[PDB]
Amino acid sequence: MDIDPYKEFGATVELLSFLPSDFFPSVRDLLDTASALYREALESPEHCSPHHTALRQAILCWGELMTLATWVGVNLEDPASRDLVVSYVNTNMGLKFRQLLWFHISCLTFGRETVIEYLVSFGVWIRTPPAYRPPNAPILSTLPETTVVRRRG
Amino acid sequence: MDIDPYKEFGATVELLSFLPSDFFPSVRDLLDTASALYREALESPEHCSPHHTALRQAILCWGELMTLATWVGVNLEDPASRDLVVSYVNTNMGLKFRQLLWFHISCLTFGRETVIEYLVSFGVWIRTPPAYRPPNAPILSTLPET
Amino acid sequence: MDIDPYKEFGATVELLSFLPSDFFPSVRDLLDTASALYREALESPEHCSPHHTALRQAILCWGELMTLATWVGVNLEDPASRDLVVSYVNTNMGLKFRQLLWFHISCLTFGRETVIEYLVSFGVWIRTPPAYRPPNAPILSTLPETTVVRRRG
Amino acid sequence: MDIDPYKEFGATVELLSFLPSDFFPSVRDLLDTASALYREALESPEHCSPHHTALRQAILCWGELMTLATWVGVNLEDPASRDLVVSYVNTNMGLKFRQLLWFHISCLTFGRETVIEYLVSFGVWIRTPPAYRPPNAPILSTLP
Amino acid sequence: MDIDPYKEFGATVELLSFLPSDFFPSVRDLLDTASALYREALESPEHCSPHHTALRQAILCWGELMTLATWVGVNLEDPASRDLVVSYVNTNMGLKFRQLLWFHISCLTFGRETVIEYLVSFGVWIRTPPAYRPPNAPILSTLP
Amino acid sequence: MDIDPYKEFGATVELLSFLPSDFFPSVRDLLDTASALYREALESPEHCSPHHTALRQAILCWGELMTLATWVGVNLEDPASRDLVVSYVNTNMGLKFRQLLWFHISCLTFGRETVIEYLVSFGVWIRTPPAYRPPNAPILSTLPET
Repeated sequence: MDIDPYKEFGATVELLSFLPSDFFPSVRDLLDTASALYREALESPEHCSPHHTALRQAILCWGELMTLATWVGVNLEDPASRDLVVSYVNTNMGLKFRQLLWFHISCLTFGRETVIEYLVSFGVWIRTPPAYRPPNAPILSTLPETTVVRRRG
Repeated sequence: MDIDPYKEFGATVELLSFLPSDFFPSVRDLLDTASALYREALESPEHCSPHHTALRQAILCWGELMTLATWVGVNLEDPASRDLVVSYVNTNMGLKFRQLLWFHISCLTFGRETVIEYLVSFGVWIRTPPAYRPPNAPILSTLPET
Repeated sequence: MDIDPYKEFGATVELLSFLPSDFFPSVRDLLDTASALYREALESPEHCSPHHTALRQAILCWGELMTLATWVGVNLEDPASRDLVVSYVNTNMGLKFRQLLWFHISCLTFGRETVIEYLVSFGVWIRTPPAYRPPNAPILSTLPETTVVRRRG
Repeated sequence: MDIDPYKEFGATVELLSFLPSDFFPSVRDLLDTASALYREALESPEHCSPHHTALRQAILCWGELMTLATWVGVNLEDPASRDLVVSYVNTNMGLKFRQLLWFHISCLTFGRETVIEYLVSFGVWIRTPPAYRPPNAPILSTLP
Repeated sequence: MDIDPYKEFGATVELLSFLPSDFFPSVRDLLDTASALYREALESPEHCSPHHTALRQAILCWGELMTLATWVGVNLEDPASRDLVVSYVNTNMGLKFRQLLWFHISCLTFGRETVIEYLVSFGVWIRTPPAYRPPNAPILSTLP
Repeated sequence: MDIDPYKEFGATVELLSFLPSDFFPSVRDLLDTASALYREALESPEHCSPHHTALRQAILCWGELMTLATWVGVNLEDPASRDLVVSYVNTNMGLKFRQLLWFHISCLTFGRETVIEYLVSFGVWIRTPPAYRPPNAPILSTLPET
């Protein structure tokens, strides 16, 4: 069974592979962002969108994993094995979770098509050799770098 | 965050717990059923249903867990711990997976409302003493009654 | 009870927690700004806005804190203890005060939705690792080019 | 900045001065009453009223005060100072908290007009010389 | 199952906590009042009100409790245990029964809105420090 | 009586204090600017503006203070006191004069509302940490943007 988590969203694992593995934020930062913005929609009984469904299942899965980590911590007869297992989950499996969280959380705030155009643009930027690479890398945002606001009444 | 996977589908973890743990098929039987019925849909480029989205994520997750199991098998020199961890994955997480696979696969085969009614009515049938219930265990079926 | 100061205003502690401690002005600077812009409204008997009320509350709380600080400085007869307490109040409770003063003062000047959007984008920026982060942070300012010309008709 | 806590709500510090300091209920009791009647409203994202906002502000700051008190209780190596500081926060910063908690919690239950009317009458009563002061001090109630 | 006895009737266990345990009247007196005023309604086949149903449930269960107490009084061959068990049922299961009997019997006589309004006011009174607490505690009455 | 010179002009002593004392130009620069731009108007027979009236009174007052300074210089035999008094006039009263001259001269050059907005926005810019503000100090200007 060759499922790609992104195929139904029109992305691919190769397109996100355009991003380097150290690009993605920490798990803590992504979970904090998700809790702050979409905790009330994610916990709702509505099929708000496929992004919410995916994000929900993934959070439950990461939870079952952290539970496994705590279980290994309390029920093992070896510190080395205990460390080896905890590291694999918080490192190898973590990178995968960080990538999915970023895509969905970014597709829900910025919008899917914005994320695909971002991925293409960043791919072009990072492929460029550093000698000719401009300093300002592409970034997802709504507002201009410097915002002009004045209020009157 | 506090989430039930079933809340968007109108079910609850309590309702799935209502049926006994022995009821749900093996992971092998559920994965073979899901592949045979729905492989082409799950691999499709489109959100055929939220049931498909959930199933996709879950299958990817079980794949990752089995990869972890193989990794422990090959890297963990300690066999006592090796067995302990491999067993936890295929017992606890195995039963969490079996329940979800059964629900989604069954909701696609027989329809969600049918599965919810089946969960309620089978749970009450198991609770009922055998002298005062219909003699056969309730089963989902797709054949016409004639 | 569990109360979030910004929940009523459409923001969360998580959303504001991304701002670094270097970002907020000093207590003096914020109290000067609040008094200069909004003193006559804050002293007013009408409730101009909930933010105005929140600012009054925070100001009174900081005043009571500085009062207890002077008390210890004149009451506590230990030079070591005197310092520990005075420092905790100007540093820990000081940074908490600076964060709230900035939010309300800025929500009064720019507008609440503007401030929340700024927070979201600045968060996206501070979460980007420095190797990929654009070198200048997003800015919320009332000046487009720090040059004031006579207004058009 | 000459901010008055009650000026926006139509009262003054002088008017509250009419009540004696001892009259105000203990912090624990006031907090329990607030939790019992308004916990859901206080934690809600809507601005129910200005008084609700003021009560939240008072709560979160008293919380910060108890946090600093806990900080001196775990860090200060002097039992003399440790005691002095904690005593100024539970007695001196607590009598101000008690006053504000009473005004807002009472304006939410009875109504602010009623609360301010009760401040004038209690004043008249405490001013009455004991030979003529009636044994029943004024009390707030919602009885029909 | 986190069932709250008074939640359906618009009250909470926290709100009833405001009254002291000693305040509630004795079981015998409450049962006599219920019999005197509502015996016919309670025994009727119609559902007069939800409160009437709750009162019937409370009565029939207290009856079962006294039945089990009678059972330990006639079967247990130990006077030590016989006493202990019976004492937990008349004191510990009796204070809960007294609370429910009071709420429902009082909601039937006064009205539930009135009963809940009396719970807030008694709270205000018991919170008042004794130096200012008036000698007349709040009381329910039907006087016009 | 309690008067702010700025109250009739919609400003306050607090708002002028908001800008740092170092900001305002010297008395020489302000008097030269006022003479060059507005001498003919200030000397005119008419109330061109309340800004002109205020400026007129203030200039006459500074003239009187400078006369007092010269008088002390020539009559006061004591040099310690002579220096002490001359310094007080050109430091304290000097900064009170510099602030008022800047406000009125600037209100005539750029318009009152522009000057009030500049006072607010420059004060907030000085308060803002340098990493999170526009890099240049706000300046009043009369040139078109093109």
